[PDB]
Amino acid sequence: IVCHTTATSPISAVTCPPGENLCYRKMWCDVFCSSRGKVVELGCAATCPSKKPYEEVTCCSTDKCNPHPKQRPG
Amino acid sequence: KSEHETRLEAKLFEDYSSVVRPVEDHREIVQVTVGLQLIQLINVDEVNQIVTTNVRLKQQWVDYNLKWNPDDYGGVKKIHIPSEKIWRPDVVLYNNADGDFAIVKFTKVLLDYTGHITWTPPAIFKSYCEIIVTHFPFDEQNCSMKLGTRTYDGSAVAINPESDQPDLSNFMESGEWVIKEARGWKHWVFYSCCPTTPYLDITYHFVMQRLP
Ligand SMILES: *[C@@H]1O[C@H](CO)[C@@H](O[C@@H]2O[C@H](CO)[C@@H](O[C@@H]3O[C@H](CO[C@H]4O[C@H](CO[C@H]5O[C@H](CO)[C@@H](O)[C@H](O)[C@@H]5O[C@H]5O[C@H](CO)[C@@H](O)[C@H](O)[C@@H]5O)[C@@H](O)[C@H](O[C@H]5O[C@H](CO)[C@@H](O)[C@H](O)[C@@H]5O)[C@@H]4O)[C@@H](O)[C@H](O[C@H]4O[C@H](CO)[C@@H](O)[C@H](O)[C@@H]4O[C@H]4O[C@H](CO)[C@@H](O)[C@H](O)[C@@H]4O[C@H]4O[C@H](CO)[C@@H](O)[C@H](O)[C@@H]4O)[C@@H]3O)[C@H](O)[C@H]2NC(C)=O)[C@H](O)[C@H]1NC(C)=O
Repeated sequence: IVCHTTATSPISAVTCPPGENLCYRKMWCDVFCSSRGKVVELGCAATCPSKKPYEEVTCCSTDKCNPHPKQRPG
Repeated sequence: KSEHETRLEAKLFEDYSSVVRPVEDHREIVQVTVGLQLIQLINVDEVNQIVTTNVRLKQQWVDYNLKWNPDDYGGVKKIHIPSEKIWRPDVVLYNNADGDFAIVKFTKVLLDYTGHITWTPPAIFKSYCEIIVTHFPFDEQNCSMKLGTRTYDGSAVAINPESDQPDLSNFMESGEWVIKEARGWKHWVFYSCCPTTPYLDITYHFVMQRLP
């Protein structure tokens, strides 16, 4: 499975490693939310990352299904 | 001396703008060297796990429009000027426990004839600390301070750590706590507003431990 990742700048797509079969997207507000919007974290995962009261995490199993919120998935 | 310094200051600011980045061409990314200096832990709130610290944030960058020739001003090669008069990157602490931004004092900057600026404003930071619950007793906490430009993103201004470790050469130790480890890490962070341009931050952290 190919996943988008914020581990690189610019954001890139990578073949997720053995064991990591899900692509995920985490977003949350920090002090700059009102102007820059939520922080965006994208990557690979074996299992969906725990969500917090202030975290928004979504998981999926299709190629590049976790794009930056402003870009089309796939 | 003072006669020439007064002269060059008027010259430098007769047609200066602190609103635009000090680069000759807007394509250029301003390079800012950032170095956190820890001065003293002044308050420890163990119930909320918040520590208040006195610091100084050393910042260095070159201002294209603030150059001159020492020979034209009696050999003067450096001068001190109010930080409020020049463009600044607006580096801010943004994980301030109480308030949403720390207390700072805009002190004077050191400017040399090459346009190189050295600014070391003092500040009072309030940081949340994470208890290191690995070993007993759990008398160790990890406090962090995240710094980054308030408005500019990575394609306009780049902040680079002056060193991998904060400067503790002027740190006044406590009689009850010791800083066991301290380091700064630079990150490239993406926000929902902007899919292509990352925002930069340097996060410094220090692990402090209660003395027996
Ligand atoms: C107390 O609390 C503290 C606060 O919470 C806490 O601090 C945290 O500490 C940890 C360390 O313990 C920190 O983790 C490190 O973070 C580093 C920085 O991370 C950012 O940058 C990377 C890299 O980005 C560059 O590179 C990519 C490509 O790789 C580019 O696409 C980028 O554009 C960018 O490029 C520039 O920089 C490059 C240099 O790195 C240049 O080459 C290049 O030209 C450009 O100039 C990003 O990937 C990170 O993204 C991730 O995190 C963000 C948000 O944080 C997420 O949004 C995102 O999704 C990602 O998850 C981030 O932006 C990391 O570089 C560093 O990584 C190394 O270590 C880890 C684990 O040890 C490895 O997995 C990783 O592979 C790296 O390994 C190298 O280095 C280690 C040494 O540590 C070696 O052992 C290893 O062999 C390897 O060495 C090789 O590379 C070295 C250079 O990297 C080189 O020196 C060697 O010679 C060799 O070649 C690591 O993850 C963390 O950031 C702190 N967090 C905070 C908030 O501060 C602290 O731990 C707590 N303390 C305690 C005790 O509890």
